[PDB]
Amino acid sequence: IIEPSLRQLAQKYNCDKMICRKCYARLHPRAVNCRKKKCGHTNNLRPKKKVK
Amino acid sequence: NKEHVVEALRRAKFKFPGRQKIHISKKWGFTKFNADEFEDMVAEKRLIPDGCGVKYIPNRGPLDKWRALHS
Amino acid sequence: DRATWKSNYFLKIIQLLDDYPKCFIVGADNVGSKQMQQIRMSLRGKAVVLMGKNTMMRKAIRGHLENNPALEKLLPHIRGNVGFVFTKEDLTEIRDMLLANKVPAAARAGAIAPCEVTVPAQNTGLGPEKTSFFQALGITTKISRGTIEILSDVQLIKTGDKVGASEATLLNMLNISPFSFGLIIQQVFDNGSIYN
Amino acid sequence: EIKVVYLRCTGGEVGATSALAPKIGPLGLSPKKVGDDIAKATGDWKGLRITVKLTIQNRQAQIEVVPSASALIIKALKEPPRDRKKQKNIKHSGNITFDEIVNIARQMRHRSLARELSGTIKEILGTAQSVGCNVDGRHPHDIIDDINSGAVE
Amino acid sequence: MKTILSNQTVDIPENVDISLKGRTVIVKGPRGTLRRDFNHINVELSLLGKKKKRLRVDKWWGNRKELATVRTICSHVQNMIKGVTLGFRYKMRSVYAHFPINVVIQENGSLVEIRNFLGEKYIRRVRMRPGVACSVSQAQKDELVLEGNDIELVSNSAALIQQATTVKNKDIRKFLDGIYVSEKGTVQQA
RNA sequence: CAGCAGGAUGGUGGCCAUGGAAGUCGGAAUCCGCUAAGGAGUGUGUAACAACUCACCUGCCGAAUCAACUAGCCCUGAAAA
Ligand SMILES: [Mg+2]
Ligand SMILES: [Zn+2]
Repeated sequence: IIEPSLRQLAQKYNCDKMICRKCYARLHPRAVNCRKKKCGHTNNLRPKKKVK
Repeated sequence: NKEHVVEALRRAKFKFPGRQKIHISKKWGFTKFNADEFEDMVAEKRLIPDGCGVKYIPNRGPLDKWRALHS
Repeated sequence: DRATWKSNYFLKIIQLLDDYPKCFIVGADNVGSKQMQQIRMSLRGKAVVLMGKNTMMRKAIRGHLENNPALEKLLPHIRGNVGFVFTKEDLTEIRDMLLANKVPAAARAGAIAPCEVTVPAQNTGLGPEKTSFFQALGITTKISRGTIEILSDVQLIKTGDKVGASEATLLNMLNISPFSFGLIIQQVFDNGSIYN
Repeated sequence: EIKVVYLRCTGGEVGATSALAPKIGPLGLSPKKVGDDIAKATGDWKGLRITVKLTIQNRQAQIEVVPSASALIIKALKEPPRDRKKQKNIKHSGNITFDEIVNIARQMRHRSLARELSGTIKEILGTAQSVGCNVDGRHPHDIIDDINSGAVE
Repeated sequence: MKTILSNQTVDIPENVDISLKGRTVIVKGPRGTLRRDFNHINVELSLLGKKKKRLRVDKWWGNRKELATVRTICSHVQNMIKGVTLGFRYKMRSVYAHFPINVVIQENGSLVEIRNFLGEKYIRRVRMRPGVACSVSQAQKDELVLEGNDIELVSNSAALIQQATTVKNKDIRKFLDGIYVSEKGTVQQA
């Protein structure tokens, strides 16, 4: 039902991110500070929860 | 182990109010003596180790302690 | 770390100024990890290894510019990494005999081809597959009773022509390799002399 | 037809599921008789998967034993092996005899992939630390324990 | 602090002759001309040499906030030369699991209808930017190739059909659909 | 100091070990021996390896990194009829 390469292509734009602990935004995976202002460029970051 | 006491006290700073500072002394242990001076004086037998502390010997007391230190 | 063998060359510098007056000045391309290998039995006592870094490629050689002092011209010579694998005995047959133990490659997209590539007259040893790799590039391959055989001796890369990427599957399906990989000896330097 | 084949036989341990069908099987000779006589030709290892070489000839396949030095380390270290139970914290240890440094040499000279009896004092320590034993400290302590204070040729 | 001088230069190959009147540059060559005006940045563009073989840009008396403007014009100029000599070709695939994605081009390369996305009968009348000529690929099952010269008109219109087709109210770790972008490339090759 | 870069295991396929694992699985351990290069692997892969890259090291150019003072202003912190 699906090719695991095009699927590797669609994990990149949706499921490899880094999330702030304060404003729940979605950052590019190699990032250290949030690009927003309503959290103050906070350095609390997590990975996005992988599928169960 | 010096780079884990700044980290322990950086956390202890979140229970007290106000503002306080972390300072590394220039002494040796829980004494009132300096850093380098301590081993040349113990070596010339002016100070005596007593567990957590140390006693100071002057040149003032009577002589029989001196003889009980050298002999 | 980055402090530990940094100070031990400028003690072990001179151990080879005064000993070994003869080098084969080899030019460093594709010194591999799988293809410098099946060689041992020509080179037993004619050779050495020791350090070398570009960071003192200057400093300790100018510190050495003083014993036999006509000693400058190597630096416009090595345009890259060129290792001076020493030798001791022969004048001409170690310039020669490093030719007889090398083992070639899998047909790879990624090397350079300076000379002619030949493709043999041989079957592939397989069944009904896709002939578009032979019939779009210009090679006569036809289905031959299950097997696929190279019909005519079609050459791919002639003398001094670059390697195309999608033209490796014919020799890879034959498991037969164009030329012998390994390491190339480049220059000569003997006792105040140079060649080209 | 001469085909020296690599097999990983389980030595003196008669195996349950061996690795003989995708390697020797499609030739025509049966590897079921040989897997037992090879463990018989091993005998007193019984623990160790010393790899046994087999050379397929036109008549049959022969048996050859390939000696080591790190399995002569397991010869110098004679511990009880374990059964099928296969429980962790297994890594053996002990004391290697200084004349077993001599005698592991006198069987790692047929291979001869090293230097002589005084050039034997690394082989029984620096892989012996990954198999599990030390002669009074690892190779770093047996630096000053072995540097030029010996009496062994 | 105040840094006194910072500059950067660009070499130009000789299939292209460039000039500038004031601050807006024009670059013409094999595929057409492009003009881009830099009148909000306040730098000095100098064009040294007979035959005009390279360019140089300066900025006197600038802080950290405007030493950034030395390189990010050299980039929009190397992109100005590439979009005239070579020209851009964005290739983008089309992931679908169960329903068929239908893709149809209206207006000879200047409009895209999209049908049958997640079973939605709602067609998406996506318009391009003037400058970009789309196409269905060849020698591939599902693929679009967008072609053009200006990269700014190419990539934004490429991301439009990437954001036109999204997923409402559900997972996007499981519902992975859409026309995604695969490879950024040029028309012809050096 | 970033990367348009040439590649990482002939003893062994560790010991006892997983049915099959060779580093790609579990365990006291963790080394020095042509070793500019040991890691019984940071890791993918494979029923196992095979095939790969990398911690550490080897090619091309004209000046940087780790914490810590909240040290000054600026912002988030900061909800009314
Ligand atoms: Mg719902
Ligand atoms: Zn945030």
